[PDB]
Amino acid sequence: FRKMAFPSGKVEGCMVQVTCGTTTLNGLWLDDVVYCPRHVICTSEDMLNPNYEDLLIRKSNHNFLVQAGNVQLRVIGHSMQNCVLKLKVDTANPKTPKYKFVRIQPGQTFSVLACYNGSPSGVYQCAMRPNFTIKGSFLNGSCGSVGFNIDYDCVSFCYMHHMELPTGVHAGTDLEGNFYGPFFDRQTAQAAGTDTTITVNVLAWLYAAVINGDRWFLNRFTTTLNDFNLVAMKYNYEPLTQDHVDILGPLSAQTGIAVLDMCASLKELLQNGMNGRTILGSALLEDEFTPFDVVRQCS
Amino acid sequence: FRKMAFPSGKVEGCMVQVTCGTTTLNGLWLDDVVYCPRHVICTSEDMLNPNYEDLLIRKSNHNFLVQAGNVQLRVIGHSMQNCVLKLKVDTANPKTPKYKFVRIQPGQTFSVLACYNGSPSGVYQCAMRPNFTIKGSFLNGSCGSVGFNIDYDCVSFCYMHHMELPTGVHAGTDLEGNFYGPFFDRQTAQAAGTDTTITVNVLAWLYAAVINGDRWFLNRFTTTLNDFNLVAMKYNYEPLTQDHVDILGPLSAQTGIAVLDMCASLKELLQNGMNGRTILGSALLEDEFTPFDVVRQCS
Ligand SMILES: CC(C)(C)c1ccc(N(C(=O)c2c[nH]cn2)[C@@H](C(=O)NC2CCCCC2)c2cccnc2)cc1
Ligand SMILES: CC(C)(C)c1ccc(N(C(=O)c2c[nH]cn2)[C@@H](C(=O)NC2CCCCC2)c2cccnc2)cc1
Repeated sequence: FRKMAFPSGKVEGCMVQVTCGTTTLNGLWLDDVVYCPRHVICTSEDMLNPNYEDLLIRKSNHNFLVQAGNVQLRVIGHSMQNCVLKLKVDTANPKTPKYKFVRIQPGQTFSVLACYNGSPSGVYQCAMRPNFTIKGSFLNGSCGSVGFNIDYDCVSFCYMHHMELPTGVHAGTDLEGNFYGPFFDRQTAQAAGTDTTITVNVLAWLYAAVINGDRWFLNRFTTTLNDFNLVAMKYNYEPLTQDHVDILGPLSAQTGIAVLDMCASLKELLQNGMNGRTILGSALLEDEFTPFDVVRQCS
Repeated sequence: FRKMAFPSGKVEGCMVQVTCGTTTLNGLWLDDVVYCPRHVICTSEDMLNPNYEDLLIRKSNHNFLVQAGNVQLRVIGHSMQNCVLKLKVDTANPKTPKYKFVRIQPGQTFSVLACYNGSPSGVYQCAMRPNFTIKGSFLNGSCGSVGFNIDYDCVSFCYMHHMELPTGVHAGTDLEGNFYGPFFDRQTAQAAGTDTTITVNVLAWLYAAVINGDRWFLNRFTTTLNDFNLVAMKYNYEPLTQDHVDILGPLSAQTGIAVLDMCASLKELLQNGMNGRTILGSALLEDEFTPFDVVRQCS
């Protein structure tokens, strides 16, 4: 049972290189618009406290070099929507898929197509942390890489990568340019909140374990949501809601283990540890699989 | 630091559905040939001890339904190469990429494009175990899914999925139809050998840990290859060769830690365990990252 990403083909045909002066990063080319982080227009003397409106005034269309594979797209307009730059180009991307722009919820997962110089390099599955960071694998110049989900034939873009925090986690925006979390595209001290564990996701992964025959942690007990949440909050776990219980229903039905029964199992795992046993080959509780992810991978 | 797969777009345009009677699985459509496991021509009364030559004699071109997305390809010929069926169709795939067929080495990794009914569902990174099994995430009907690597603009196909063993690991062939390992496409008792740990890959992952700031396991000591291998063999680790040392050179140079110094660190980790510490967020030693994988993800 593995971290599984969505096939990336629909996204690969949209990645382009965007250069502004000495700075190169990635852009997303949909119809006749290229989306990319606005901090591409920054210089090192601007990065500490940029005035992006003023910086964008100083730019002309010819200060933006956009390359698709190895064809130069002509920028014919440029504008700023919150923290994303929109570069209007004179050609529509013929490989534009059907798409929507979505803002996701903490705890939800998505696939990341990690790119450098406009070229895809890898694909992996990510979760949006409760504190709106992502624990990504991104090097310098990965800015403009996007996170996405696929539903039927439609790509739902939910994340554009912007920056690393000095703690090594990553921050970015939705495709309308609004940051996830309290972060800003400037080189200043920025703390993420305390990170917590996504309780509903750990429960889904214990169900995945049961589905795959790892059952040693099941116990006879049950619990109430209220008494579970009282314990969970001592171990830095997000509260479990009735909506979360309803969301776990399919996994409960497939295994015949009630949600509050699995909650009792998670409660004793927290209070006792694993005693050197593993679950699904891990010695830690995994929280980056949603209930949907588990159902898809096990159905 | 994550399990990262290659972008899958070049492979997605090659996946088709292949039905023979009640059996549906996946095929790979390259130029005017569809490759798929030959056991698609089996019935339940054939599965225990199939005579594939005789079974293929009984088939006609019209017993093979091949669907690309939702277009029916006309099979105009059929033949068997070891354990893969080659269905000649009357159209060339216009999305055929540049490709080669390669047979990989135990310990090497590849990306898997997991498919059902000819449609991509997910992509993940895999390793070929020392005993020529793969620990994949494959459900029923995943047969015909392929594993691949990308070099420059060329897809190197190395694996076609065939079957699950009752132990839950997976077996398959190269794209010329030769099984990896001692396995056969028949429903009989088949044991994989004892599985061992890919030593050079664990060393690469400790380097990845050092590159990412996890350094607690470094010690002052060094060792010889011979004395390392004497210990390693007690813990079910593959022998480390001079070729493996040379392969680890770039990682040694980037970190300034000699290979035999890291070998001394791995030797004490084996003899002492981790004392509840983790490395790269794992409490177990990870062996499915090659030195190449680490260099790519950290460069
Ligand atoms: C101008 C602004 C907003 C401060 C900025 C500066 C640099 C970048 N980083 C580019 O690599 C990069 C930038 N432009 C082209 N490449 C990197 C980045 O975030 N370092 C941060 C380090 C802490 C202090 C602030 C910046 C980066 C590294 C690894 C993974 N992701 C991104 C992103 C934003
Ligand atoms: C005919 C032959 C060679 C014995 C065979 C039979 C079934 C399949 N399996 C198909 O799912 C399938 C077959 N044809 C269409 N779908 C599955 C499979 O291997 N069960 C094995 C279980 C142990 C005993 C032998 C078969 C499968 C499940 C999960 C992931 N991977 C494959 C593969 C090969």
